Amino acid sequence: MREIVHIQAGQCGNQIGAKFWEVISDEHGIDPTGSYHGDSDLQLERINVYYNEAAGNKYVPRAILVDLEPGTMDSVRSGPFGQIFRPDNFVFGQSGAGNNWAKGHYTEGAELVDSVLDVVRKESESCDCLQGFQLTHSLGGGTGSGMGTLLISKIREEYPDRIMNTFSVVPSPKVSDTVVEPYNATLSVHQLVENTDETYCIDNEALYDICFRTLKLTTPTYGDLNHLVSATMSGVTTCLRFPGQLNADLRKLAVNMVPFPRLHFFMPGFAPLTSRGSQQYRALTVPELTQQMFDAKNMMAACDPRHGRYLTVAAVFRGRMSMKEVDEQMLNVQNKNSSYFVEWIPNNVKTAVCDIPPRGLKMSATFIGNSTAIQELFKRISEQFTAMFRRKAFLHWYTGEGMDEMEFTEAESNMNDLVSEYQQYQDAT
Amino acid sequence: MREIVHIQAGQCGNQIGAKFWEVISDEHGIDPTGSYHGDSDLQLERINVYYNEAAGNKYVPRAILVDLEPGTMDSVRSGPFGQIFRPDNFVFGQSGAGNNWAKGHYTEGAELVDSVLDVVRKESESCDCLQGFQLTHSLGGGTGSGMGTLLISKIREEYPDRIMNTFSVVPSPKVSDTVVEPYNATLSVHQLVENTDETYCIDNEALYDICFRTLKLTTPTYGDLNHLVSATMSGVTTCLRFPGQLNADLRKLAVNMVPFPRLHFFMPGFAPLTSRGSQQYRALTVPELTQQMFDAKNMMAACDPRHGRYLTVAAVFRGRMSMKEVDEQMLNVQNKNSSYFVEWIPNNVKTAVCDIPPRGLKMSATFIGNSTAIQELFKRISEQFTAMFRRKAFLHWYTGEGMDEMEFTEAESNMNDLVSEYQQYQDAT
Amino acid sequence: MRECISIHVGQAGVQIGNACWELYCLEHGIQPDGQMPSDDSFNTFFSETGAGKHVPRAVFVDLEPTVIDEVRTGTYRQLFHPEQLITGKEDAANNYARGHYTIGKEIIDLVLDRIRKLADQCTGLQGFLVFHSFGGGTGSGFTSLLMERLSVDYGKKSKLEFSIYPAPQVSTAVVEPYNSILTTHTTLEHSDCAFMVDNEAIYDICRRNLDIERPTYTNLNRLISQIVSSITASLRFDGALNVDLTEFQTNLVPYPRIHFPLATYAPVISAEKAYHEQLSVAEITNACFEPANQMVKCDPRHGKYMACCLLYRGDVVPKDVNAAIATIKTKRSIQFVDWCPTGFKVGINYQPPTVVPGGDLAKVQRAVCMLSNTTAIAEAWARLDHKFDLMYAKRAFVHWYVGEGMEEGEFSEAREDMAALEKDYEEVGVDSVE
Amino acid sequence: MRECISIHVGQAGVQIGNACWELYCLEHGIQPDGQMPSDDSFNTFFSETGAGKHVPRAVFVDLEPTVIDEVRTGTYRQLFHPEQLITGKEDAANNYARGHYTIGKEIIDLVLDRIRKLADQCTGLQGFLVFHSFGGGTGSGFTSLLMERLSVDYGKKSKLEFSIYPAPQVSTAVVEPYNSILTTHTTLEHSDCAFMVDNEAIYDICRRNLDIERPTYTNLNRLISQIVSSITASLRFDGALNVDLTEFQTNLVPYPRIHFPLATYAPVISAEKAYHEQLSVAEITNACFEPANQMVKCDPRHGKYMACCLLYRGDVVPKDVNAAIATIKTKRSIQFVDWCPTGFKVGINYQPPTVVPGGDLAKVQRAVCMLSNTTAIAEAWARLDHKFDLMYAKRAFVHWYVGEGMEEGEFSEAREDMAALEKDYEEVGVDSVE
Ligand SMILES: Nc1nc2c(ncn2[C@@H]2O[C@H](COP(=O)(O)OP(=O)(O)OP(=O)(O)O)[C@@H](O)[C@H]2O)c(=O)[nH]1
Ligand SMILES: Nc1nc2c(ncn2[C@@H]2O[C@H](COP(=O)(O)OP(=O)(O)OP(=O)(O)O)[C@@H](O)[C@H]2O)c(=O)[nH]1
Ligand SMILES: Nc1nc2c(ncn2[C@@H]2O[C@H](COP(=O)(O)OP(=O)(O)O)[C@@H](O)[C@H]2O)c(=O)[nH]1
Ligand SMILES: Nc1nc2c(ncn2[C@@H]2O[C@H](COP(=O)(O)OP(=O)(O)O)[C@@H](O)[C@H]2O)c(=O)[nH]1
Ligand SMILES: [Mg+2]
Ligand SMILES: [Mg+2]
Repeated sequence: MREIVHIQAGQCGNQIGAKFWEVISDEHGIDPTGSYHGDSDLQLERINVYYNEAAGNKYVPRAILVDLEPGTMDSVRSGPFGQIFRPDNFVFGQSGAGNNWAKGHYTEGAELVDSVLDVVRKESESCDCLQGFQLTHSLGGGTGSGMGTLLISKIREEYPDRIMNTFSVVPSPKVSDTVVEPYNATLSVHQLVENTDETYCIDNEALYDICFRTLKLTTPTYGDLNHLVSATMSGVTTCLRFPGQLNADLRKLAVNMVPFPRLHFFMPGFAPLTSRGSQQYRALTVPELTQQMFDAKNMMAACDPRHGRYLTVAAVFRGRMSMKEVDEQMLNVQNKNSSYFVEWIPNNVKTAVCDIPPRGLKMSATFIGNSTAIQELFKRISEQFTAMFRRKAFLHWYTGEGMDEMEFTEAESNMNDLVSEYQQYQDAT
Repeated sequence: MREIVHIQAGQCGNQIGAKFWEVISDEHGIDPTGSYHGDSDLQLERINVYYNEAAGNKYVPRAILVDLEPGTMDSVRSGPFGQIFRPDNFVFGQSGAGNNWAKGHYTEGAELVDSVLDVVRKESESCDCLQGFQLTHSLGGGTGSGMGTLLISKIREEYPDRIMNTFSVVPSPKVSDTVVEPYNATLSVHQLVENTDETYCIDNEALYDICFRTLKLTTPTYGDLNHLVSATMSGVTTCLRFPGQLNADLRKLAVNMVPFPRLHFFMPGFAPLTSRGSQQYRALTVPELTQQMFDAKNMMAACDPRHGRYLTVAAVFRGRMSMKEVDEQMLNVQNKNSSYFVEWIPNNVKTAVCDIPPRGLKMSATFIGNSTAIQELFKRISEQFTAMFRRKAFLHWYTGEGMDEMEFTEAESNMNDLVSEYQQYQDAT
Repeated sequence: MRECISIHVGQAGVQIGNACWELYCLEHGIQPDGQMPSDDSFNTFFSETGAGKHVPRAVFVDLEPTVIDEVRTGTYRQLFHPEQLITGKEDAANNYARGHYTIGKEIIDLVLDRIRKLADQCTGLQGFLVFHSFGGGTGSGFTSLLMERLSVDYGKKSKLEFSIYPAPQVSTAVVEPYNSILTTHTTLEHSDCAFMVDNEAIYDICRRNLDIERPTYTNLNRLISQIVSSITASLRFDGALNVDLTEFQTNLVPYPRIHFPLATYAPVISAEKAYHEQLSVAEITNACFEPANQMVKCDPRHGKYMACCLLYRGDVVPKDVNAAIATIKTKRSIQFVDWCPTGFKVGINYQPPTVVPGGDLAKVQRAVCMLSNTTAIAEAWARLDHKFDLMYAKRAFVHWYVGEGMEEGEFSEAREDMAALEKDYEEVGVDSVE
Repeated sequence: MRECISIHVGQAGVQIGNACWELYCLEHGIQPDGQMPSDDSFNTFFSETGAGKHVPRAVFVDLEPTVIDEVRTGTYRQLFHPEQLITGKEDAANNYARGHYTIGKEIIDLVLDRIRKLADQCTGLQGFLVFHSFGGGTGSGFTSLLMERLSVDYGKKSKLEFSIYPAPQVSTAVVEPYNSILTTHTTLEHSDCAFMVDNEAIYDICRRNLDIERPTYTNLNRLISQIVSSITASLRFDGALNVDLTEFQTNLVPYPRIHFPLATYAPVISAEKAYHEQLSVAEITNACFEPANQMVKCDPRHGKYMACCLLYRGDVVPKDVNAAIATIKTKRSIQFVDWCPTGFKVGINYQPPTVVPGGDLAKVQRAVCMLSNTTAIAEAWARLDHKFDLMYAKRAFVHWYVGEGMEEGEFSEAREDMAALEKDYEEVGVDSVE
C-alpha cells in the first residue's frame, strides 16, 4: 500500500541517498544486514513503502542506484549500509557522464536507461498499490542532469498518474562547482517542468550557511550536508509511514502546494537545528519550531524569501504535539508576514502532524515552501546561461553529441517562460 | 509402474546425463554405491521409474550410455557416481563418430545399434508398465546426431505408443562449435519430426548467458551448464516421481503441449536462479518464480520469445505452495502478455504442482514453452545449411559414407516445411 | 572497472612516467615486483595476472632505446610487461618529419598492436593519457602520428594529452618552434583536452616554493606526477564529489579548437615549511590563482579564465570549499569571461596525496590541482608564432624536414591554422554586445 | 582402447618424433626405460608388456641410418622396440623417384610388416599419424609410397599427415619444388587430412614470441610436438568436450580434394612473459587468428577460413569459450566463406600442456591449437607451382628422376592435377549466386 521506488542518479544522488537510507533504516529499526531490530510495531506498520521483505524476515530497500561511473557504486557497497541494497539494483556504466548533459541524456545514458527501466518496472510490479517515484540527483552534473532527467521522461510516459518528486541539488549562487552547470541546469529544468509533479530545489551554498551559522559546524563534510537533506527527505514522507493526528502523503503535499502545473519548484527547510552546546539553552516548542522555519537563514535553497511571496507553504510536523499550538502559530506567521504571503490564496499553509519524532528528538518539523523567491534562482541561471550561450562557448561538447542550438534556445525560452510566471503571480492581485 | 529408460548418446549426452543422475540420486537419497540413504519414504515410493533394485537393496539406474569413442565412458566410470551404473549398459565403440552424421547413422552406429537395442529391450522387459524413453544428446555431434537419432528410429518402430522426449542441445547462434553442425543438425531434425513425441531445444549460447548474467558465474564450466539442464530434466518428471496437488506426467506434458504432431519443439526454463550473494536479497514467492520464467533472459534456448507467440506453456512447480497464488500468476501473464500468447488457444498454460522441492530449495519451477520463437532457431540453421550446401562443401565426407544429395534435399525441405508451419500458426487467427 | 591506459612518447614522456608509475605503486601498496603484501582500486591503471602480480596499463614508446633501457634495467624492471616497453633504433631526433613519416611509420603498427591488447582486456576503457612533449621529435612527431590512429580506431574515447610546453626564454633545442607548431596542427582535430605544462615555471616553483637551488628533471617529474595523480584520483579512489575523464573535457572545453588548459598544483612545500602554516582549503586555493604558482609561464592576470577545475583531495570539507571559491569570484585579479558566470568544476577525494621517499614535497593533508582554461595562453602561442615567423622567413632548418617526407607548403598550412587559432582566443576573450 | 599408431618418415619426421615421444613420456610419467613409478590413459600411444614397461606405437623409418642411430643410442634407447626403428642403407637423397621406386620399394614390405604387428595388438585402432616433410626425398617419396599401401590394406582408417611445408623464401634444398608437387599428386587421393606446417613461420615465432635469437630444429620440434599433443589430447585424457580423429576430418574437409588446414598454437611465451599477462581464453584465441602467430607463411587476411578447429585444453571454461569465439565472427579481418555460417569445432580438455625440461615455452594453464582450413593456402600452392614452372620449363633436374624409375610425362600429370587443385580454392572461395 503506497510504495515508493527511490531512484538515485549521479554521484550526488548516490551520496545523498546513501545517507537517506541511513535515516530510514534508523526510523524503522533496520540493521546493516537488512533485518528488523526495532522495538515498536509502528515501524513495521508501513514498512512496505521503502522496503521489500525478502526471505528470512530481511527488508531490502526499494532503491535503484544509477550512475555512469563505477566509482560511486564502490563507495556505496563498501561503506556502511551497503550490504543492505539488492545487487540487482546497482545499474552503472563505465565511461562516466563526462560532466555533460548530452552524454548523459543521449549517448551513454540512453544505452543504460533500458537497464534501469527493466529494474524500475520489476520493482513497480511487486508494489501492491504504487504511490509514486522519487529521484535524488543534481542539476550541474551529467548523470544527475542527463541520465536523471531521462528517467523522469521515460517514467512519466509509463506512469502518467503517479507523483514524481525530485530532490534536485541546484547550482549555488556564489561558487560554481562546474564550468558548464548553466548549460546542464537549463537543459534539466526543461525536463523538470514537463515531467515532475513537484521538485525540491536545494542549493549547496545554503547548506553551507546552515551547517556553519545554525549548527556551528566550522568543518562540515558532504556527509553533514547529506544528513540535512535526508532528514528533510524522510520528513516529507513521514505521515505516510507513521500514524498522525492530521496525516498527509505525497499527493496532499502536491495538491495543496501546486496551484499551477508548472509552478512546482519548492524550497525545503528543517527544524530544530541546534548545536551541541546550544541544545540545552533552548526549549523544543511548536512556536520555536515555527519561528525557526519561516525566516531566511533556514532555507535549504540559497534565495531569500523576503524578495518574494509564498504561494503555498507546507509545514509537516513530527512528535507528540497539540493542534491548537500548531494552528495558533501557523496563523501567527500569516498575520505578521501578511505581505510575505500571497494575497489571492487565503490561508496558504498546509499542516501535517505525525506522531513519531526523529531518533533522539522530542519533536521536529519540515518546511516545504512554494514561493516566488526562486525566480531569483532562475534569473541567475538564465543570465549565466545567456552569457555563455551568446558566445557559443562550451557548445561543441554538446552539439557534437547529437544536439543543435535549437534545444538550447527552447530550454532557455522555457525557463524565461517560468521566470515570467513567478513574476506574474507575485504581482498578481 | 511408469518406468523410464534414459539413453545417453554422444559426448554431450554422456556429460549431461552424468549430471542428471547426480540430481536423481540426490532427490532419492542414493549414495555413490547405489544404496538408499535418505530419510523420507516418499523417495522410495516411485523409486522404480529411474532405478532397478538389485540384490542387497541397491538401486541401479535404468540408464543406457552410448558413444562411439571410449573416452567419455572412462570419464563416467572413473568420475563420481560412476560405480552406480551397470557395466552391461556401457555400450561404446572404438573409432569415434568422426563428427559425422553418416558415420554415426550408417557406418559405425549401425554396427553398434544392435548392441544397444539388445540392452534397450532387456531393460524394457524388466519394466512393469513402461512410461517411455528419454534421450539426451546433441545435434552438432556425430554420435549424438547420427547414433542418437538412429536409436529413436529403431525404438519408435518397436514402441510406437510410448513417449520419446529428447533433450537435444541445438547449435548456438553466435559461435559454431563444429564446422559441419548445419549438416548434422538438419539431418537430425529430419529424424526428430517423425519419431519423437516431444523435443527440448537447448542452446549453449543461452546457458552461457544464464550462468553469467543470472547466476553471476563469470567462469562456468560444462558442469555448471549441465547442472542447469539436469535440474530441468528432473523438473519435467517430478510429479511422476513424487506426490503433488496437481500431478502431471510425460503424457500430460505432451497432450497439453503438442497441438500438431510436428510442432513438438520446446524451449525449457528454470526458476529460481540466484547468485550466492543475491539469494538473501530476494523472497521465494510464486509471483517471483512466475516473472522469472516468462521473460527472455531465462530461456535455455537462445531465441527471444518476443519474436513469436507461445502456442502452449507448461509450468511445472515444486514445493509446498498454494494453488490460488499459482492460478493468479498464470492468469496474470496471460493478461499483460496477451499478444505474446497465441489467440486461438484460450488458456494455454498447463500447471503441474508437485509437493517436493529440490535439495536445499524451498520451492522451484520449470518452464516448458512451445512457442513460434524457435522458427528463428531453424531459419538460422536452414540458412547455414543452404549456404554450405549450395557449394556442396564438406559433402564428400557424407556422400562417401553411403548417402546421396537427395537426403540433404529432403531434410532441408522437411525443415522448411516446419518453418512455414510456425510461420503459419503465429499469424493464424 | 573504469580502466584507463596511458601512453608515454619521447624521452620526456617516459621520464615523466618513471615518476608516475613509481607514485602509483606507492598509492596502492604495489611492490616494484608487481606484488602487494596484504581492494579493487588498482583496476583503472593495473591489470592483474592470475597470481597477485599487478602489471600497469602503460605503453612506453621512444624511437631511441636509451631511456627505455634504463627502465628495463631499473628498479621497476619486474613491474612492466616487456612487450609494452617499445623502442626503435634511431630517434626522431628533434625532427617532426622523422617522428611522423620516416621513423614513426615503422613501429606505429607495433604500438597500436600493444594498445589493442590492453584495450581488449579493458572492459570499461574510458580514455587515453598521452604523456609527451612539444619540443622533441618523438614527442611531437610520433604522438601526432598516434593521435591520428587512435581517433580512427577509437574516436569517442577521451584522449587526454599532457604536453611539455616549451618555455619562452628556456629552450633546450633549436627547432622547438618547428616541432610545436607542426604537432599542434595535427593533434588539434584529434586530441580532446591537452594539459599544458612548462619547464621554466616548475624551475621557479622548485626554487621558490620547495627551496631547492639545483632541481633536476627528476624533481620536475615528481610535480607533474602529482598533477596526474590528482586528475585520476577520483577513478582510483572513492571521493565525496567524483569526476570522470569525460567530465574534464566537458567542463573545460567550450569550443572544440580551444582545449588547452594549464595545470596548477598546491601546496608545494618542503618539510621545513610543513609547519609554520596550517594549509586550509582556502590557503591552498588562493595559492592556485596566484600567478607565481602556475606551471605554465603565462600571466593569468593578462587573460580571462574561461573555465577552472579545482581537484581537491584529502581532508577537505565541502563547506569550506564554497567559502574558498566564493571569495575568488569577488576578486578583480581573477576575472572571468562575460559569457561564463559558472566557471568552476570541483572534485573532492578522500585520499591525501602521498609522499614518495626521496621526494621534495612534504606530507600534507590536502591538495588541489587547478586545471584552468584561460585566455592568457594566447600570449604563449603569440610567442611561439613569433619564434616560428622569424625562423621560417629565412627558411632555416626546412631541408631537414623536406628531406624526410614533408611538403614545404605544409608549414604554411600549420601557420595559417595557428593564426586561425590565435584569433579564437581573441574572439572568445572579448565581451558580448547587448 | 582407442589406439592410434604414428609413422615418422624422413629426417624431418624422425626428429619431430624425438620431441613428440619425449613429450608423451612426460605427460604420462613414463620413464625413458618405459617404466613408470606409481590410469589407462597411455593406451592410445603406448602398448604395455607383461611387466610395467610401456612401449610406443611408433614406426620410425628413414632410408638413411644417420638419424635413427642417434635414436638407437640416445636417452630413449630403452623406450623403443628395436624392430620399429627401421633403416635403409642409402637415403632417397632429395629424390622422389628414389623414395618411391628405387630405394623405397626395398623396405616398403618391412615397414608394412611392422605396421601390421602394431595394428594386430590394437583392438581399437582409429588411424595413422604420418609425420613427414615435403622437401626431403624420403619424406616425399617413401610417404607417398606408404600412403598408397595403407589405403589398400586399411582404407577406412583416418590417415592424418603432418607435413613440413616448404617456405617461400627459405628452402634448404634445391629440388623441394619437385618433391612437393610429386608427393602431393600421390597423397591427394590417399590421405584424409594433411596439416601443413612451415619452417620460416616458426622461425618468426621462436624469435618474436619466445625471444630466442638463435632457434634450432630442436626448438622447432618442440612447438610441433605441442600441436600434436593438443590434437591427440582428447584420446589420451578426459575432457569436457572431446574430439576424435574421425571428427577432425569431418569438421575440416568440405571437399575431398581440399584437406590442407594449417596449425596454429597459442600461447607461445617464455618464462619472463609467463607473468605480465593473464592469458585468458579470449586472450589466446585472438592470438590464433592474428596472422603473426600462424605456423604457415600465408596471409589469412588474403583468404577466407572455410573451417576452424579450436582445441582448448587446461583450465578452460566453456562459457568464456563462447565469449571468445562470438567476437571473432563479428570481426571483418577474420572473414569466412559464404556457404559456411558454422565455421568452428571446439574441443575442451582438462589437461594443461606440460613443459618439457629444457623447453622454451612457459608453464601455462591453458592453450589452444587452431586447425584452420582456409582459402589463403592457395597462394602457397601458387608459389610452389611458379617454383615448379620455372624449373621444369628448362627441364632441370629431370635426369635425376627419370633415371630412377619415372616417366617424364608424369611431371605433367602432377602439374595438371595441381592446376586442377588451384582452381578448387578458386571455385570454393567465391560466393554463391542467388
Ligand atoms: N618535465 C620534463 N621535461 C623533460 C624531461 N625530459 C626531457 N624533457 C623535455 O623534453 C623536451 C625535448 O623532448 P625530448 O623528450 O627530450 O625528445 P623526444 O621527445 O624523445 O624526441 P627525440 O629528440 O626525437 O627523441 C626538452 O625541452 C626537455 O625540456 C623530463 O624528465 N621532465
Ligand atoms: N620442423 C622441422 N623440420 C625439419 C627437421 N629436420 C629436417 N627438417 C626439414 O626437412 C626438410 C627436408 O627433409 P629431410 O627430412 O631433411 O630429408 P628426408 O625426408 O630424410 O629425405 P632424404 O633427403 O631423401 O633423406 C628440410 O627442408 C628441413 O627444413 C626438424 O627437425 N624439424
Ligand atoms: N549536497 C551534496 N551535493 C553534492 C554531493 N556530491 C556532489 N554534489 C554536487 O553534485 C554536483 C556534481 O554532479 P555529479 O553527479 O557528481 O556529476 P556527474 O557524475 O557527471 O553526474 C556538484 O555540483 C556538487 O555540488 C553531496 O554529497 N552532497
Ligand atoms: N551443454 C553441454 N554441451 C556439450 C557438453 N559437451 C559437449 N557439448 C556439445 O556437444 C557438441 C559436440 O557433440 P559430441 O557428442 O561431443 O560429438 P560426437 O562425439 O562426434 O558425437 C558440441 O556442440 C558441444 O557444444 C556439455 O557438457 N554440456
Ligand atoms: Mg628523445
Ligand atoms: Mg633424410
